Parts: sequence; C-alpha cells; structure tokens
Amino acid sequence: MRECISIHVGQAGVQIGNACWELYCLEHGIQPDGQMPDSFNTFFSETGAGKHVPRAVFVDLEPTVIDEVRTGTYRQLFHPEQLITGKEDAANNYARGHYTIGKEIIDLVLDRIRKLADQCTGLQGFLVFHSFGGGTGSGFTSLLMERLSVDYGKKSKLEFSIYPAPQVSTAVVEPYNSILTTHTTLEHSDCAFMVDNEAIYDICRRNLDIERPTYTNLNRLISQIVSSITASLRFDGALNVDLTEFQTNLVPYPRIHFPLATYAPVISAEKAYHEQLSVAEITNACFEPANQMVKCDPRHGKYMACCLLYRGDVVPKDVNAAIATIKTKRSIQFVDWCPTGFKVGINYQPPTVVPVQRAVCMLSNTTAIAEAWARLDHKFDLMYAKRAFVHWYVGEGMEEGEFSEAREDMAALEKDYEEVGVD
Amino acid sequence: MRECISIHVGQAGVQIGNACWELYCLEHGIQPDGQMPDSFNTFFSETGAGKHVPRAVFVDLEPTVIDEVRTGTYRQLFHPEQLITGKEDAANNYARGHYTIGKEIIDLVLDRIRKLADQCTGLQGFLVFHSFGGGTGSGFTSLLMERLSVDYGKKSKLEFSIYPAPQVSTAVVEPYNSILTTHTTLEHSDCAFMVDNEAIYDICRRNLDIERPTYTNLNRLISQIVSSITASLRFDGALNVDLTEFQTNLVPYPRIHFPLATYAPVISAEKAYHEQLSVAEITNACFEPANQMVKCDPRHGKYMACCLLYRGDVVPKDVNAAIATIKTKRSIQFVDWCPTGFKVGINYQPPTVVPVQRAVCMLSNTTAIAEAWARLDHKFDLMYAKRAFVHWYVGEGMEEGEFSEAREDMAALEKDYEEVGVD
Amino acid sequence: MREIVHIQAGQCGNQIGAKFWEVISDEHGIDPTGSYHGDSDLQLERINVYYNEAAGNKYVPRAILVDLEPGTMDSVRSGPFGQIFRPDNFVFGQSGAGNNWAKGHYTEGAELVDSVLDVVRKESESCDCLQGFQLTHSLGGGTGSGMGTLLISKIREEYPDRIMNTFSVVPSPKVSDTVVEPYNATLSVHQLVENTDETYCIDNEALYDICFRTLKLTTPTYGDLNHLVSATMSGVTTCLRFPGQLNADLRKLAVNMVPFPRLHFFMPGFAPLTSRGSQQYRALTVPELTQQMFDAKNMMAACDPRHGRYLTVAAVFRGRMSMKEVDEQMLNVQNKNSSYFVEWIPNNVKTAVCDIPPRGLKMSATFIGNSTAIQELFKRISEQFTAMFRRKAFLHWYTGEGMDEMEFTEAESNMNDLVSEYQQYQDAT
Ligand SMILES: Nc1nc2c(ncn2[C@@H]2O[C@H](COP(=O)(O)CP(=O)(O)OP(=O)(O)O)[C@@H](O)[C@H]2O)c(=O)[nH]1
Ligand SMILES: Nc1nc2c(ncn2[C@@H]2O[C@H](COP(=O)(O)OP(=O)(O)OP(=O)(O)O)[C@@H](O)[C@H]2O)c(=O)[nH]1
Ligand SMILES: Nc1nc2c(ncn2[C@@H]2O[C@H](COP(=O)(O)OP(=O)(O)OP(=O)(O)O)[C@@H](O)[C@H]2O)c(=O)[nH]1
Ligand SMILES: [Mg+2]
Ligand SMILES: [Mg+2]
Ligand SMILES: [Mg+2]
Repeated sequence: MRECISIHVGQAGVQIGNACWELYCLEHGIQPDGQMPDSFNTFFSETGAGKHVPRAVFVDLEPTVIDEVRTGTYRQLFHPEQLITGKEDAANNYARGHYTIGKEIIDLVLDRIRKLADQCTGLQGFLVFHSFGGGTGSGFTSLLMERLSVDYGKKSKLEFSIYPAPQVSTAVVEPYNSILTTHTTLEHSDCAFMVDNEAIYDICRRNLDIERPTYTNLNRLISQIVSSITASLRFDGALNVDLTEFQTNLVPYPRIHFPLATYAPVISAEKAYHEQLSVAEITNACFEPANQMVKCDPRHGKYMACCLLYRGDVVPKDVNAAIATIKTKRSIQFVDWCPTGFKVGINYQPPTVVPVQRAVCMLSNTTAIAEAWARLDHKFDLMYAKRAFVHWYVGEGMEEGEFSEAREDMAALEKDYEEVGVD
Repeated sequence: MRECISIHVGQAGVQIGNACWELYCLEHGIQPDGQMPDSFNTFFSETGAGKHVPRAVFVDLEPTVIDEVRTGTYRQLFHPEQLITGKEDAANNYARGHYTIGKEIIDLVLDRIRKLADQCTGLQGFLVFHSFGGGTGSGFTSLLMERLSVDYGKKSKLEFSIYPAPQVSTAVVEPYNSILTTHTTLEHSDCAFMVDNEAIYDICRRNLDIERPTYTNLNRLISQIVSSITASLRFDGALNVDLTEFQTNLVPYPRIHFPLATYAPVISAEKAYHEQLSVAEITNACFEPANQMVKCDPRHGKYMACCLLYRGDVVPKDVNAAIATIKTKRSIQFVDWCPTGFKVGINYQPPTVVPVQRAVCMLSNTTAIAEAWARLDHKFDLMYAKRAFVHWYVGEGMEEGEFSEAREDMAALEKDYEEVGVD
Repeated sequence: MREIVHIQAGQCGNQIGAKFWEVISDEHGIDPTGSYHGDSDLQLERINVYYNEAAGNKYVPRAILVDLEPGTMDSVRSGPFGQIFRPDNFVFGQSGAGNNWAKGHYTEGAELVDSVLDVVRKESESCDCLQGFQLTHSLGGGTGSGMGTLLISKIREEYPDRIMNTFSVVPSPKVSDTVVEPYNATLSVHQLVENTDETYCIDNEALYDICFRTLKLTTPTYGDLNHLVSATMSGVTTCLRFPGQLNADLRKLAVNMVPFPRLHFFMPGFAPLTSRGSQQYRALTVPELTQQMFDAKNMMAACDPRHGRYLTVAAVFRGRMSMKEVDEQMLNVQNKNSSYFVEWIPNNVKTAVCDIPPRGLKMSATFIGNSTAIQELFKRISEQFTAMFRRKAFLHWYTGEGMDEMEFTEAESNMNDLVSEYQQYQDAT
C-alpha cells in the first residue's frame, strides 16, 4: 500500500542501479525474470501474471550504458517503456544537459512517472541516483526536479548522490557542475545525500583486503546503504522508522538537508572471525573517521543530528548502553543546544549478502561536511578567475552572471553551518 | 433473427473486407469453405446443406482486386452472384464513378440487396466500407446511398470509411472527392466514421514495434474495431448495446454524426508482459492522443458524447471507478451542457487474435474532428483557385457550380461544431 | 454493570495492549479464539466489564485499536491474540503521523476521528452502565501524541462524569530515541493537564532498570519490557473484577487520591519481583511486599522520593491475606519515612485488598503513588524544550501545519504552571 519509486539519471547512476536492483531481487527472492518461486509494494508491482517489475526509470542521453541493461543478464526484468535513451550526450557539459538536448526527451520521462503513479497510493519518497561528475547526471537532474514540485510539492524527494572528489578527480569541468546545480537541489530536494569516491578506496584497501577496487565493487557499498534505509518499509522491526520521519528528524532548519551515510561493520571474509560484532562494538566504529564514505573529519566540527538504522539481531537495551557511551565522551561532541541527537531504527532482518549477523547504517547531519564545500569553492574560483571554459556554457546558451548569481549562493549556503556551529 | 448486411465499394474497401471476413470466420469457427465442424444471423446465413455464406456484396469497376478474391485463399466462401465486377474503372475520377460507368451496373448491385433482404427480418444496419481516395470508392458511394433511403428510409446505414490524410497523400484529386461527396453522406448516412491512415503508422511503429507497416497490417487494426461494435449482437454480455441505440445515443443533432474509432489496448507480443491491463489502466490510454486512429488532438476541442465498448473480462463497478476518474480531471473536458456523456457496453467474449484478456473500443463524437475538415478545405481552395482539373469533371458531365454549391455546404457543416462548442 | 471501553493509539501503546489483553485473557480464562475455558465461576460473574459476550458462546475484547499505517495492525492480527478481536474494530489510517504532533492533531487527526467517535458511541450505547475510558499510547511518537490527545477533548465535551486515565509513557530522561521528544511532550502536556482525570506517567529508563536491577536479565525484550505495565494496569481494576474483603474501583481511586484536579499525575509500583531461580530464597510475605514498594528503585518512573514530598498513597493487594499483618505495615512505614511525607494529611495510606491473586504466585500488591518528585523531571523537559526553542529550530514543520509561537509558549507556560503548583504544595508543609 506504500510505495517509493526510483529514477536513475546519468551514466554513473545506472551502474549504481545495476547493483541495487541486483540486491533487491536477492532480497525478496526475485529472479532476473521478475519471478519468484508479502508487503513489497515499495519497490515492486505485480502484473496480471505472476511477474513483478521494478519501479525504475533509466534516462540517458547517450545510448551506451542502457544497452548494457538491454542486452545484459538483467534484461527481462525491465519494462521496455521504462528504458529511455537519447541520441547525443551532454558530454560533460552542464549547459547541454540543462538547455540543449535534455529539453527534448523531458516529456517522455515525466510521463512515465504518472504511469507509475497510478498503482501507487502511499507515495512516500523519490529516488534520484545522480552524480555531479557527468553532464547528463547533473544537467538532466536540474530539469527533472523542477517539474516534480510543480507535480507533487508535498511528496518526498530524496537524492542518493555522488560527491566529486577533492583529489582523485577525473574530468575537468567538474567544479563547474556543483555551483550551477546548487540552486536546484537546495530548492527542490528534501534531503540530499553526499558520497565521495575517495573514502571508499581505503575501505576497500584496508578494511576489505583488496587494494585495487573495481567500480562493480564501489557500487556494492552504497547498495547496502540504500536497502537498510528502506528496512522499515519493506519489513517489520520493533522500531520501524519510515521515510516521512527522517526528513522531519534530521532537518532542524529546512535548508540544512545534507547528512552523510556510514555503513558498518565493514569486514572481509577472513576477518569475519577474530571478532564478535556486538552492538556496542560496532557503533564506535561508526564514528571512526576512516570508516565513513565522505572525506570529512568528524572531529573538525559538531553533530547537529544523528541517526542509526540497525538490522540483523538487536536488543534496544543493549543499544541503550551503547548510545550512553557516545554521549559520555569528549572527542565526540554534539551541537550543544541539541541534546536529543539520536534516531534509532531496528529491523529483525539480517543484512543479505551479494556475491554476517547485524549491520548499522549511520546518518549524521553534522557540521563536518561544510569544509568539503570550501574545498570545492577553492577549485571553482581559479578556473573562473581566468574565465576559462566560458565559451562552452555561453556556447550552449547560458548567462555569465548565472555563474555569478550562483557564486554568492554558495556563500549563503556556507554561512548556514558556520552560524549553527556557534551557540 | 437480427441481421446486418455489408457492402464493399471501391478497391480500398475490398482489402478491408478481405481481413474482416477473415476475422469473422475465425470468430464463429467458420472455415474458408463456409464450414464449421447459434445466434450469428447478423453476418451469416445457412444454406440447405451445412454451409454458411457471408452477407457481403463486392462491387468494383475494375476487374483486378475481385479476381484476388475469386482466385485467392478465400475463394469458396463467396456466392458468385455476389462478386460483381465492372470493366473500366472510374480511375480517380469522381465524375466517372457518379455519372459515366457506375450508372450502368447500378441495377445489379441494388438487386442483390433485396435478394439478401428476403431471409433478413431484423434488418438493423448497413455496412459500406468505402474510401474517399479512389474514384470508385467515392463515385459509386454517392449513387448507392440515394436509392437505399428510397428503398428503406427508416433502416440504419453505417459507413466505416477511410479519411484522406493531411500529409501522406497519394493521389492528386483527393481534395476534389471530399467536397463533392459531402451532400450525399450528410443527407443519407445515419452515422459516418472517419479513420485516417496517418495515425495508424505511429501505432504500428511505436506501439506495435514494426516501423514499416504493410497494408495487410493496416486492415487488421480496423477489423478489430468493426467486430467489437457488433459484440452485442453476435454474443451476450451483461450490458448489450445494439446498433439502434448508438445512432440515438451518439447523435445530439441529426447532422452531427461523425465520431472516431479508438481501439485499445494496442500492445506488441514482447510487451504483452510488463503490464496488467486493468479496466482503469487501459481507458486512460484511450484518451491518449497518440493511440487514436484519427490525426486530431482531442485537447483542441470538447467532447459532445463518448462511448465505450468493452469485451473480455469486465466488472462494471471496476469500470464505474474508471469512469469517475475521467470526469474528475481537467485536461480532459466535455461539452459542459452534456453532463451525461458515457455509453458503456460489456461483452463476456475475449478479443480473438488473427495470425490478451480484454479490449476497449472507444467512440467519441467530439469537436476535435472539426479541425480536420478545415485542413482539407485549405487543400481544396488553391486547387480550385487555379480552376485546375475542371476539364475532367466537366469532361465527364458535371456542373462547375456544383463544386460551388458544395463549397458553401462545408461552411454550413463547419459552423455546426463551432456553434455547439460555445455554451 | 459499569463496563469499560478501551481505546489505543500510537505504536508503543498498541504492543502494550497486545500484551495487556493477553493478561486479561488468562485473568478470565479467555482462549486465543474468543470462547471460554475457565473453571472458577468468579470470572463469569463480572466478565462483561472488559468483554462483550457476543452471540453463540463468544467473547470479544471491548477495545478500539487505532493506528495511522497498516503495519502494526497487520502485526497484531497475524501474531497472537489477533483473531480474538473484532475485524470491525481495526480502525486505522494509511499515512502514518510522521512523528509530528501537528499531523496527528490538525491535518490527519481530523480524518480518522469520525470513524472512531461512532465506535466509541456504538460501544457506549451497547454498555449497560459505563464506568470510564482508558487509553494506552506514547508521548514521544506522532500517533501517540496528537491522535490520542485529540480524542479526549472531544470526550470531555461528551461526558462530564466519566473518568479518564492515560497510561502514557513519559519521554525518556537520558536516552534520546525520539529527536523531537520535547515537541511531542510539551504539545501533549497541555492536553493532559486540562481534561484528564488521572494520568499515569512511566519513565523509559526505570523500566530498563527494574528489568535489570531486581530481575538481573540479559536480553530484555519488549515482551518483558512492556509486560510490567500490563500487570500494573490489571492491578488497578483487580478489585472491580472480583470480590474482596475491601473492594475498590476506578472512582474510589480517583477521589481518594487527587487532592486538587491539576495535581493528578501518578506513579506505579508492583511487587513481588524475583529471578528465575532466586525466587524461593526469600520470605515472600506481607513485610517483604511492604518494603519492596516504598524504595526509590521500584518506581517505574525514574524519580527519587527522597528528593521530593508525597501527597497521597494508594495500595491495591491481591490474594487472600490477613489484616494486622498488613495494617501495621501500612502504618509504621509512614513513621520511619516521616519527614518525606507532608504534614496536612493524617493517614495518607489508602489500602485495597482483593481476594483473587494473579495466575501464579500466592500474594501480590500494586502500589499507586503520588509525589512532588515528578516536577523535577519536567524542568529537564522544559530545558529540553527551550534548548531546541532558544534557537527556534524545527518550527517550519509546525509552521507548515500552521501554529504561532504563543501556542508553543503558553503550553510551555502551562508546563510551568505544573511547575508552579507541584512546587507550591512541596514548599508548603
Ligand atoms: N517502552 C516502550 N517504548 C517504546 C516502544 N516502542 C516505541 N517506544 C517509545 O515510544 C516513542 C515512539 O512512539 P510510538 O512507538 O507510539 C510511534 P507512533 O505510532 O505514536 O507515531 P509515529 O512517530 O508517527 O510512528 C519513543 O519514545 C520510543 O522510545 C515499546 O515497545 N516500548
Ligand atoms: N558512483 C559511481 N560513480 C562512478 C562510477 N564510474 C564513474 N563514476 C563517476 O561518475 C562521474 C561521471 O558521470 P557519468 O554519469 O558517467 O556521465 P554522464 O552524466 O552520463 O554524462 P556524460 O557521459 O558526460 O555525457 C565521474 O565523477 C566518475 O568518477 C561508478 O561505478 N559509480
Ligand atoms: N484502408 C485502406 N486504404 C487503403 C489501402 N490501400 C490503399 N488505400 C487508400 O485507398 C485510396 C485509394 O482508393 P481505391 O479504393 O484503391 O480506388 P478505387 O475507389 O477503386 O478507384 P480507382 O482505383 O481510382 O478506379 C487511397 O487513399 C489509398 O491510400 C488499404 O489497404 N487500406
Ligand atoms: Mg556518462
Ligand atoms: Mg481502385
Ligand atoms: Mg509509530
């Protein structure tokens, strides 16, 4: 009766969704053919025959990666009216994804939403797997979110996004993407989510015993996070926290909606022993700086709000002693005027494995993330100091002052976390 | 006890009838030899031996396409006194079909009607499959309908016709056909039916996964419509709507008798899954502009009356909620002074297949069709501004002012829908 | 006669009633189906007060189950004692309150309230004589906060004489399971102080403590967390359902205890409590049941009676027992803790003796306490309110529902009006 649809924008989001719906089919026992040999209306719908289809929309301006789903192993799962392709990519040009090509096939993707919104009645959240690296994953992202608040307005819109890395950075105009996309995702998204590529590597290198990771394995870490956020809807625990509450819990002021995800425990197969993984053991590893997936030191700021989504085998009194430890420390410290800073969620379902006992997803809306914007503002100034690459965005119809209008917009964003940090 | 005979005029109507009676034999299990290994008197009659013959009359002025029935696979089905051929065609000349050649073999075809009207006693409608493209399908059409209102007058006369396309237009004097035939089919036909070739292509291209259709496949779409209009006579549903009621339901004023047909759901074989095709799902696809078979946008006018002929597996309360949605929308809107604008018909017979669960035929007498006449009036003015091709119609005995008499006749036709549109 | 209609709300309070009606099932021999299997005929003599005897050897729980999402109603009906209820009475919404008080009280509270108030009317018409209404919910969630408090103001508009008791859990002192637990407390404080006749107040942390201090448990489940309140609620009306040497009911407990209508916020107490094997090595008699009550640790609300002053004391016993073994114990303990009480009441110990024990041990006692210790918890809660209010955070949700600061401020002032009055009689002696 309760639903939560998903949209995938750009090439980086599709390869996230290739591992996500790989995991969801293994959750409810679904085959790649939509077949299984109760309450799962959030991510699936039933046909007239005994087949289930995903509530997913795959958009791309280049026809490459969607053919990898249209010819891959997960081929028969998807409705061919969902698989939407373009012809010419934005090709790491935000003005092409926002003005040139994305304005043409915008009619088809938005029409597929209401075709999914017929059978949905408990519409409780949206999923937009979009990166800020590629132009298609960013230029279409701004055009998509404008119509939905015109469409729904009151319904929830969540973005499990990918943060551009401060050191290991692939493309060139990746600093140009973030400042331009700021005005959309601060005025439409109810709670955006930042994940950096860079912190994943040492988690793969040290904690997962494989120094040289693959992008197939980078998606496996985030796919476990997205499932355990939905662990209250898809199942039944003693304390089920639905997605309406998170945007009401984690948001003290309606502009501040940038937490970070933290999955724990992250172990290897050989290190599955030499440990016991009690509920007090693993939550201290959550607040370890080298276990999070965002390159931000949590002891460089203060926590505004914290959330903990447990699964597996959990007794709350045993967690009650675990939370009592973290308030009674000193290197871990909160925003002082928020003394009630925990949101606990327990599900009695084990964390499934993709080819352990319990697992924790930590969601901490903190002030440690605010330094990451300043590391990216420093990138954007010098490339705009030369007026470099202006003839591509202006070459694809964009105002020069639209950079400058969004330039001060980050300063009003940055002064928020600075103001909340002091008493 | 109830009957409905059929007449086929011109070459385009015969190839429609080649697929129609192909379908009817597959309905009641009839072989091509008139053989089957109850109540079907509407389209058939029984011989002394166990053979059934179609109530069809095939007229043509050229001997070509009738030999394709006289030598084809469906050869033994037809009475050779029904198969009527001419010698010289009208050859895309309306004045030849109306004055020159059609005046000679008019005696034979009209004599075959009363030979069929002996065994008929519940005569409830006529079927004239005539196109407006060819001269034989239009010139004979005017001469045929004049005698029948002299013959019967009170009996029903229906025309499942083919509308000439605004862009993909084959012949040259196709604008000359429509203005001349207007005075007959507005003064004899109880309810004419327009079907454009152009909207069929994208239905074949997108919705049927074959970008390059064949005329054998164009006839398959209309043949499903003609069957489900007769789905109340030939069978038994809980709400059987007979053909006397449609001309009384769909006609608010006796000149306005131009609805349009809409078959739905139109799916492909591979897209038979990834769907469930509930009775509320498919009726929204009926009012989709790209699913109808007439190139007219339904959101450019208002609906005067609507009809829905269901078959397959239908519960009316489940349809009662579906009709309640369409009145409670805004982009779909009626003529306001007609608040009772639905005619529902349910048959408990599945839509048969020609080499699914349910099917919908939608008949919507609307004001969106009135722009199609203005697109064809614009064609007819300039070709008459030069006085082009006057020496063929006057070359075959026709008044010049007979164009001009029918010229203002479209203006009195066009001002009807404009007057009904306002309150 | 004097039948009682049961209303639930929230998500915590439903699982308590999912255990509480199991307690009433074996306190009346009621099977999981709905039929009868008891042998003692004292059950059938007063069976009507918590059960409608339906047609054909049936018994249905006179209870109204209310949620705002179909999850918890599915969990009750699938697990134990779900088919015992009436399927007509599973009256629940589809949205979920979103852990917002204003969603449960203004927007979504107005929807399902009409479906409930007929069911309240249908039971109150069907009851021969009506005693009072009882409510089990949360003060931390959304559905337990707004939806339950919206009902009681409509019921006080209906019935002036009928009593009302809420077994509402206090928001937690130190652990913070709810992020907005002041915003679910303070907006719920104002409804409770107006038109609730008596109000039960249970801290979360002491319930963890009593399950760990006396019993010494390792893995306490909510089937054993919330079970202590289920025996507690049964001990309130256990003198009603059975005869005694000194009977009692919900009106006798009200007028004895509550000295002024703004001071009616109570604390429980239960005895005896043992371990699984450490159960015989103790003289489990009246003086052991005497001194097990009056200590600080037995209170399910975490408060020190040493840091406060009592006003009145009720005590409900179960099982057959003598009197001077009780009465002198119920007299002398006022003299050893002499300065902890208040001056202006002689013999503030209300005694109640039923003649039916629990299904189990031979004798049992239920303590109902009233003291000035609870107001010191609210000064933390008023601090927890103002800490999230001196920056004026979390307002745009309530602004999106529509509410001025004065409704927050006067309820905080009315919370301080509770502060100004429990301190007033504490300062007096
Ligand atoms: N002693 C118990 N406390 C509980 C239990 N479940 C939740 N809680 C507490 O109750 C509070 C949450 O309230 P609820 O469980 O009633 C949530 P509710 O349906 O009322 O509203 P929503 O937030 O809209 O879901 C919070 O303080 C929890 O710590 C339980 O089984 N026992
Ligand atoms: N999360 C994630 N990010 C990836 C992966 N592979 C590449 N990326 C990042 O994705 C960004 C590139 O975005 P893309 O989605 O591939 O490009 P696009 O949006 O389709 O736009 P164009 O390809 O420029 O037309 C870079 O920052 C890459 O580091 C992956 O497997 N997972
Ligand atoms: N419905 C339908 N129309 C067709 C088909 N093939 C051609 N047409 C249309 O039919 C029209 C031509 O009419 P015809 O019936 O072939 O010609 P006719 O009436 O016999 O007259 P002449 O051939 O000129 O002597 C044109 O508008 C064609 O586009 C077909 O398979 N189905
Ligand atoms: Mg790409
Ligand atoms: Mg022809
Ligand atoms: Mg709840």
